[PDB]
Amino acid sequence: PVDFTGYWKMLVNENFEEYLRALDVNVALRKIANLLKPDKEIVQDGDHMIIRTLSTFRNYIMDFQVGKEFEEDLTGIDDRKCMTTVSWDGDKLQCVQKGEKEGRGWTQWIEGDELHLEMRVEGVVCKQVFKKVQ
Ligand SMILES: CCCCCCCCCCCCCCCC(=O)O
Repeated sequence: PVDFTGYWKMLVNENFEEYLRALDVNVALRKIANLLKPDKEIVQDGDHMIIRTLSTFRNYIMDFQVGKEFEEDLTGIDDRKCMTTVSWDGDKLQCVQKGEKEGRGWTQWIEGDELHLEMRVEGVVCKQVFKKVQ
């Protein structure tokens, strides 16, 4: 129902260190991750979506079909594998990442001209907000 396509620049990033710590990311990697302001480059055609999380250190690329569970390879983040499902909850996207860590997933939605992302794991919540450049 909503087209997320766009190049979205980071405005807000709250509790990212704590989120990474809960994924057992080591001190050195967390240190460099502190230097980052990752952006989102999204291309969508209906339920087919590509979400590229772009940073000067490393990118993380998702390419999936909404509604279809898949094996997600989190190489570059925590190098884990999850059984992951992204679903439409109205105009919002809900992602559950089944695997080692409890409560791992995210929710993505647009409010006005802002892209909102809430990342979760083990009760930790990281809030990110992005905007296209007008
Ligand atoms: C570990 C340092 C690398 C950090 C650079 C990439 C940041 C990725 C953050 C975790 C994965 C984000 C998943 C994106 C989901 C979404 O945007 O809908």
